[PDB]
Amino acid sequence: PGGDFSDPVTSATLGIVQVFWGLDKKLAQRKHFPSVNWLISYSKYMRALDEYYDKHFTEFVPLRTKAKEILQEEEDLAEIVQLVGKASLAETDKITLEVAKLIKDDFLQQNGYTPYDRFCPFYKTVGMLSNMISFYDMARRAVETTAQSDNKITWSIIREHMGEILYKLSSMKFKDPVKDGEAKIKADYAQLLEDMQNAFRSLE
Amino acid sequence: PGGDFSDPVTSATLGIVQVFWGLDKKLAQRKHFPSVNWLISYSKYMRALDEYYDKHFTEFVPLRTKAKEILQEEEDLAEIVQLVGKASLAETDKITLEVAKLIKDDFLQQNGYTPYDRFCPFYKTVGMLSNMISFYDMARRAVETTAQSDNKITWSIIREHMGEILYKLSSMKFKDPVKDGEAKIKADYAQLLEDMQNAFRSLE
Amino acid sequence: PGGDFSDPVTSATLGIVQVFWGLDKKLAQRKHFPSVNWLISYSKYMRALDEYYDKHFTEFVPLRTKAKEILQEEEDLAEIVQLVGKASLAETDKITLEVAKLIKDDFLQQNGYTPYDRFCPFYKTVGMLSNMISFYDMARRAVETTAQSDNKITWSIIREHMGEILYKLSSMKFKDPVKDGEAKIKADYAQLLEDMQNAFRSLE
Amino acid sequence: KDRIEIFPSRMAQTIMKARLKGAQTGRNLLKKKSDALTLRFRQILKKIIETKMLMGEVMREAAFSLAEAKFTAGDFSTTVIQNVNKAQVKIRAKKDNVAGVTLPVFEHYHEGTDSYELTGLARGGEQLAKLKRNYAKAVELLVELASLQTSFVTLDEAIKITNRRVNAIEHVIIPRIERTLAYIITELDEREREEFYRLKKIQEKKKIIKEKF
Amino acid sequence: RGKLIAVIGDEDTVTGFLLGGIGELNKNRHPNFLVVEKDTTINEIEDTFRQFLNRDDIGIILINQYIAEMVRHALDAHQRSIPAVLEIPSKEHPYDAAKDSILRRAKGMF
Repeated sequence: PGGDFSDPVTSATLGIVQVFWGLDKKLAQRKHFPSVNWLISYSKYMRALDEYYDKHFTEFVPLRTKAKEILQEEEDLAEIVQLVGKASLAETDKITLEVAKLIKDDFLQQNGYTPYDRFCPFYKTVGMLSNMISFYDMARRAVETTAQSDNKITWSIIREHMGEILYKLSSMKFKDPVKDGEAKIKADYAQLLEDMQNAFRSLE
Repeated sequence: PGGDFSDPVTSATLGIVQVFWGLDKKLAQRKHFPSVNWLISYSKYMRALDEYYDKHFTEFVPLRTKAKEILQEEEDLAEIVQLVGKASLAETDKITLEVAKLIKDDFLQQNGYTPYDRFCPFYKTVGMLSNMISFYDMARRAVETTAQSDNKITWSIIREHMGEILYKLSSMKFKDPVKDGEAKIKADYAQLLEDMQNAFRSLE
Repeated sequence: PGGDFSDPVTSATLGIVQVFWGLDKKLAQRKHFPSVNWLISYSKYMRALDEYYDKHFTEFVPLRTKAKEILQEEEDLAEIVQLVGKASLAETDKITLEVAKLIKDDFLQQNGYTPYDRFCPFYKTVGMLSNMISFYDMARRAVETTAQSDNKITWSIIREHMGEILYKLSSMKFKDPVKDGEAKIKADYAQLLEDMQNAFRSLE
Repeated sequence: KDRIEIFPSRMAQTIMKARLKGAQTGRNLLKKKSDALTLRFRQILKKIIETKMLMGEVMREAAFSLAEAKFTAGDFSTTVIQNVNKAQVKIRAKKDNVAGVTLPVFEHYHEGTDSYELTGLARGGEQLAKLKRNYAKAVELLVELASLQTSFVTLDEAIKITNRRVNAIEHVIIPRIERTLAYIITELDEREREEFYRLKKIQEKKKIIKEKF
Repeated sequence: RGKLIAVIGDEDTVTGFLLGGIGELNKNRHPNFLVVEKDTTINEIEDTFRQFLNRDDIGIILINQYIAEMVRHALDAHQRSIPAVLEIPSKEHPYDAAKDSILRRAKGMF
């Protein structure tokens, strides 16, 4: 009654249920379907499904761990950057913030009624997260390595160099797996990954 | 209870009532009587009074709306003139501040221990406000024209040329209608208006 | 319950008990045993002991009032020095802060395991406070004397010239009653007082 | 976010009131600091403008002294350009403590060396000596002005950051604490009224059983 | 005692100030001034200016108004209190108050 989580019904539910998907009215104000919170939600079946997921995919655990770390880092830095003014930031911190708002805009947001977005299978989610994690690793590595030698790669510089590829990352969602075949999507994402590597190597 | 506007009773009374005359202690400390806030006070009966005002005066409503706008704009500009130092601004803004001050010191105040300032006739108030706002209108138009045409007139020039007129505006409140006739007061005010018109014309 | 005054039993007890010796959770966390609050605790028996003091010691009351004043001043200036970066430390502020910190870290704490801290005689406390307050007062007198005439004295030269005196004052805490007798400890304190006087006269 | 995550209680109210009071005191201290720095900013800006309008006319005087010297003696630009070995004017570091911070300024000093005392010995050097005096005065005034301008930039930055902290505190911390305190008050009232209902019910039941007899 | 002012300007102004008692051959055998004649390139002017900025021991630099305006983007690109730069008047270019970087910091405060 009012969104406060201290009421008896919720308190009883917490001690019984094992999967908890807490929602947030602020995202709902922002029209961010689904308005999951992804800081208080938890699942007690993480290790239960490791054997199943490793029987099939096996490229998921680094993605999950890195994603949780990235979101935690951004959430920790949100208050300090708010207080200072979002100016005194190291290159690694800037990279983390940039990829964080990207992954929010690209993976968290979702609408279940746009035709291409009515359904999204697990292989496609894994592929998208893998592409984003590859972006993060490559960009962080590039800026980190070049931070010490010469011609330090700035966020503005990489953004200028491959702003279009960022739009491609934005428009990955427009697939509609009902119509277009799985192999076509996999090939397109592989080609995109190769293009991303080439764009990075252009300035490397 | 201590000025907290959060009582159930006070909130409900605010909901029911239509007029509100906010009262302060700070002004009584500042040596200004009567104590009105001019910003948290409000009236909702103006729509009904339009008929009576149109039937008798036909200027009170525009003049009051102009006065309210000027007072609110001066309250808005008090902060900018605080950050500039109250020693440099555009002439139009300066004259706006000056008329807001004028309205403060000779219109929005009344002394209860002065025998002749314990009762101001409504027509006398209307005449005073019309005189003041006509003076301001002519000053503003003169400055705005001369800003682009030739010999931009500054408020220093205006005040020095017209210091006797500001003296007469300040002394307008000492009329004492109890002993002094209504027609005599109207004739005096009209003569003052004609003198102001001729002075403005000689200025430009 | 919860380290607070919300408890009606606690309120009733405070309304009746003469001497309240409230404890402070923050210093208890700091492990500055004993955890006495020194800001909310009170003793309404000071005035009763005036006759006994004036009969037997005749010097404790001035020293005690001065000690309480210096502690209160440091407590009040704590937030002021906290919120200014500890850079605008006036000379009197530095004198007060250093003296009160020494009194709070050395003269207001004891460990019950050691044999030299399981009981402090009243004359032992009198001597400790007398010596420390004499040091404070003479330093303040020197600083204020030199400030008006010439070459205002800071605490750096005082540390340089009375470094030995400060270590002697801090080691006054470890003059064991078990080993040294009453005469031995009093003579020790008197000799340290003489040495402080010698050093201060040398610098003066 | 919306309110500090604390379970409401009787002690919580006094804790949050103390926090609000401390925030208010910090606001007051930063506000006074900003006011003092701004007043000094006004004074230094006005002084810079004055010193500059005087620097212009003294520089014009020195330029005309140069023009006079170029006639009486002719031209010596190469003679003085291509023999520079040591400087005759020196600058030392200095700082002035205003409003709890340090304003860097510079100490103008006369170095006791000399490199152009004998130039134009026979052709003529009276105009050269007048030019010498004029440029010495000009150098003094320019060093003064440069010190003023350096301190001006530093003071402007200090004003900027103190107002930065002021606005941060004023527009974040206070409403959060107020909202938390209001929530605490509402929750306490809720618990109190529940207790009241429960006592009222038990009293009514006791009356009901008593009325049977 | 350890800081030496520097001057950049036309032959007349550099001559005047080098009389005024500045300029010194350091251990690497360089002056503390630049001669800007009609036959000078803006690029050379910026190169010398950047060299002077990298030389910490200068402290103060004096440039005349029209040269400060000739190179206005690169002069404004450097913000720092310690290496002060001052615009000064000249013969055919009297100083202009409406053009001064330090006064741009006090924007609108007139």
